[PDB]
Amino acid sequence: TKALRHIDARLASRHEKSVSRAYGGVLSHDQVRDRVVRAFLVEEQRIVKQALKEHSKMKLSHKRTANKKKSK
Amino acid sequence: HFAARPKNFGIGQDVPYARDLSRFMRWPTFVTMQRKKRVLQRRLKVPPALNQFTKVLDRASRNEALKLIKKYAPETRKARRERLQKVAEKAPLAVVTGLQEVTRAIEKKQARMVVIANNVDPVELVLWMPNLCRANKIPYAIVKDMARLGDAIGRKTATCVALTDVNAEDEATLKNLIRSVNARFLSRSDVIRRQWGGLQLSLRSRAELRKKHARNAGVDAAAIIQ
Amino acid sequence: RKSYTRPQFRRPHTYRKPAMAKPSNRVTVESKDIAAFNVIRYPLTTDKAMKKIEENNTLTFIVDSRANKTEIKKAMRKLYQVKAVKVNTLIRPDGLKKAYIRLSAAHDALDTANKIGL
Amino acid sequence: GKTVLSCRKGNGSVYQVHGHKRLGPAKLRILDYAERHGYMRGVVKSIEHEAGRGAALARVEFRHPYKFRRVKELMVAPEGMFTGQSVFCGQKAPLAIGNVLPLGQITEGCIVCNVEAKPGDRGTLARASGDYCIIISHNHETGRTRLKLPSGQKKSVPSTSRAMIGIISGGGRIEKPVLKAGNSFYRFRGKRNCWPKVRGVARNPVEHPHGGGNHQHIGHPSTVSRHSPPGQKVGLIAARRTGRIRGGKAVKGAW
RNA sequence: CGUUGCUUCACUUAUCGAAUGAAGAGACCAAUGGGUUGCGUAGUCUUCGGGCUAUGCACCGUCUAGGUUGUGGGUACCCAACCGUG
RNA sequence: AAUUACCGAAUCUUUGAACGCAAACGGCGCAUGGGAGAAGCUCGUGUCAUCCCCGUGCAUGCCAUAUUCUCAGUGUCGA
RNA sequence: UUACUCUCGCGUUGUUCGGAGCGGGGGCUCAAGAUUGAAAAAUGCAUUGUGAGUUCUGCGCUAAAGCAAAAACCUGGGGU
RNA sequence: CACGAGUUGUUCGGAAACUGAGCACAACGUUAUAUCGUUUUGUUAGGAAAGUGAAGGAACUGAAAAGGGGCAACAGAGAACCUGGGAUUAUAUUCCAAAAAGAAAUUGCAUGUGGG
Ligand SMILES: [K+]
Ligand SMILES: [K+]
Ligand SMILES: [K+]
Ligand SMILES: [K+]
Ligand SMILES: [K+]
Ligand SMILES: [Mg+2]
Ligand SMILES: [Mg+2]
Ligand SMILES: [Mg+2]
Ligand SMILES: [Mg+2]
Ligand SMILES: [Mg+2]
Ligand SMILES: [Mg+2]
Ligand SMILES: [Mg+2]
Ligand SMILES: [Mg+2]
Ligand SMILES: [Mg+2]
Ligand SMILES: [Mg+2]
Ligand SMILES: [Mg+2]
Ligand SMILES: [Mg+2]
Ligand SMILES: [Mg+2]
Ligand SMILES: [Mg+2]
Ligand SMILES: [Mg+2]
Ligand SMILES: [Mg+2]
Ligand code: NA
Repeated sequence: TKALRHIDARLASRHEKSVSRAYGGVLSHDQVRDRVVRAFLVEEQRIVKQALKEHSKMKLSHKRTANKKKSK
Repeated sequence: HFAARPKNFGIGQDVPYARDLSRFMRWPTFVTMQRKKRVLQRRLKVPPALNQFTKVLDRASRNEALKLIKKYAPETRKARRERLQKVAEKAPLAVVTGLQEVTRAIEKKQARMVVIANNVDPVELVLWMPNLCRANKIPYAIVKDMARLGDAIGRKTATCVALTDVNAEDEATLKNLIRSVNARFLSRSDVIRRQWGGLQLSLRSRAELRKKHARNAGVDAAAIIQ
Repeated sequence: RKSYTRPQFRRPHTYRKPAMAKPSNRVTVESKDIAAFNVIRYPLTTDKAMKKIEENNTLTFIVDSRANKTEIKKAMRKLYQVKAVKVNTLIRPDGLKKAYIRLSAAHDALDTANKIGL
Repeated sequence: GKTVLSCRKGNGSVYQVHGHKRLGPAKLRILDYAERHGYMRGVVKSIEHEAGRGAALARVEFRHPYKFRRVKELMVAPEGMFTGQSVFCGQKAPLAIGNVLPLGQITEGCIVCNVEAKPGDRGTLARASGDYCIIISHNHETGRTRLKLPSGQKKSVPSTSRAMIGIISGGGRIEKPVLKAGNSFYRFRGKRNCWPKVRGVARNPVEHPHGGGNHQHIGHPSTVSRHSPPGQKVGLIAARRTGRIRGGKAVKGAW
């Protein structure tokens, strides 16, 4: 990205103030990589935790029915 | 390919929809004051003279009385002009309207029934009329809204209406109405003159008191002998 | 009842009838053809003014001090049937406004000066 | 006579706060529904210095609870807070340095700062650098909490009031001698027009009760009544005692 | 029996302090409540139309999270009751 | 009558209570009615974008009014 | 990239830097200059090489003192 | 002292059009008396101060968005132009006329050409 003053920035082409990569002209290449990795890994941990909670509840209710059928 | 995409609306989580904020917004001053006035009037202790206007007549009797008044409503300007022109080339029997004329009718003991609105402001205009009617032994009723009386007689509002004479086609209706009115108002004079009003707690205070009584229950059982 | 979604009450939007045009309060008679005579007052004949006529095809006038360059161009066309390509103005130290008016090449300033009477 | 300087300062004029460089008031979050029932999580973005204040300030970013935007808060930073740290505020927040919790949820014997005297006041006690308050006890029947203040006094506050865990950053400031008049000049430049100080006995009788005389001396006792009018209440105001303190020092203030 | 002086305990509507862009109060978990915009019992009055004082039964008046009981695409409930209180 | 005297018809620049907004600025607006227009369009005419010029209305408060104008209120009713 | 194995290496006048990636090979980009030409000889008057000075710029950014704000403009995230 | 003359801008400075230390119109309150007080710590006033984007069949009609209207810097922010002249008695980055001595930059609105 070039360093342009007020009038120069307005009349210049869009290439000179940006980059084809995502968040171009706002974030550097290493900051983009950090956000991409963070988005995937944090979301994945939520999925693992979410499925763990449901199964623990799921296996708990099955035992109740099994205990119910055993008694009756 | 269509699927459901539910939104989580817990603390944090997704941005919620726009919920109703009527009960917590800042209203205009006159709105706030006209609500607080009713609250204060309920909370304070009301003397019998003011309290008597809170207890009103039954809906069916009110409807019958308004029907009779509308039947005997006074003439309009066009009707009066036409009648005057016809006689040129006395007004028919009607009700008595207007504070001065109604008061004169009551004082001269010409009225057979009196109807008084319960929401006149300032209230000093009609605060004494039930007492005057009781002293003269004249049947009277206190009904809801001066707007209904005004609509019955043909105007915007009306403070009081007096019935003095009625045809034979409605004499029996008038007698039944007099009986009902006397049952509600004139027979209960002692209770009306002795009964106070007000002293009403709010719903929140009532619920708080109930829960406090429920919580502090049975803690003194051990002090009872045997 | 109605539902409100903002924490404070604002004035509702109501119908507004537009205002009507009244009869004009000024009734003096004004003429359109007279206006150009007010803009241009009279020419100058000083030594500096005369040199510009021969060497720059330019005329010099005293004009209304509240007039602008655009109006002066139009008045010149309406009064003398010439086209002005450039107008420069200044306000003199005595309070009057002076204008150097350069004519187009199609016209001759000297010929126009003779018609005026310089 | 003429008006005394202490009374003249009450008009304002050239004796007001120099606040052009300041960043704004420092306060906690607004006590809202999320704070009363759950918790909110924010991120510390920067730690900065403000002219006239000895403690560091922190900028903390939260999400708006009702709209799509970000909210920035300026708070007094406890010691140890760092950029990128997560801050939890609310009823269900865990017990850690930097979090904001209701006083009823904090274990007895804990060290706190930025304490609300009244619920929703957004922090009024224990804010100067290096200061803190100590939790003494709870009363569940009355719903109140007892605190020991930096001055040594003890105060009872509603248990709904909030507090931040830790101590205020920047402690140890007053241990370094100043050594120069210019350093005091720069110190008070950021605060106000109150330095240097001229002694009362060095003035003339027209301006001060202590002025005048062929020697520099006060001719009457310097302890004055609580009922003295303005312009007469100078010196040691309503002093219970004077002189060097022997033995332990009592706790200052009213009963 | 009455009235009036001080007081201590409970309350909230005057008033005071604070905060907020007046941004989510309280209840539904039920009376020492309210209702003619209801039904009985016992007294006690009545201008005979019906009231008042105690006392019972209805109506206002209901909901709920959670807890207890070889790769791809899917299934794994309902109980009803207590605890809890959005 | 470039005489005088008096008076009924007229003109009356920028301001000022000054009142569209401001002001050591002959400055800047909204609505409406006009004017001029060497571009472009069209058959020396007509028409006209951007720019320019002129007239009128537009402060705050209060009173009356609306062939009966448009609305708000967990104020009081009613269906 | 066994670069710091047993005195590790690169670098400034200068107060230091490296497995959170030094040094070497090859590259991408920014800032300040240099060079070739159009302007431009048609103008002006009647030549291209070194030392000294010079705050534009670069060397990225005392303190209990830590160094204004906004209009205007630029880019992106979503959506069309 | 007398008479007669002289100051030329799309780009230079200001305004149109920024904000600062600050001021105080409206609003509210006070005073026998407004010629008094509050009025930037995001900000007036017990406080109903938003007047048009799209639309929808060519002018209408109304959704959205909390916190009234201004002023205060000719050294702060902002700002599209340069040289030559034999061009004055006195002005010039303001004057020069078809070989403009000439070479540029920029704003508004329209007409082709190309692409979509
Ligand atoms: K009311
Ligand atoms: K000083
Ligand atoms: K002395
Ligand atoms: K002395
Ligand atoms: K209503
Ligand atoms: Mg000029
Ligand atoms: Mg201040
Ligand atoms: Mg002396
Ligand atoms: Mg003295
Ligand atoms: Mg001495
Ligand atoms: Mg003394
Ligand atoms: Mg004006
Ligand atoms: Mg090494
Ligand atoms: Mg002289
Ligand atoms: Mg002279
Ligand atoms: Mg203030
Ligand atoms: Mg300011
Ligand atoms: Mg303001
Ligand atoms: Mg400047
Ligand atoms: Mg300029
Ligand atoms: Mg000179
Ligand atoms: Na500041």
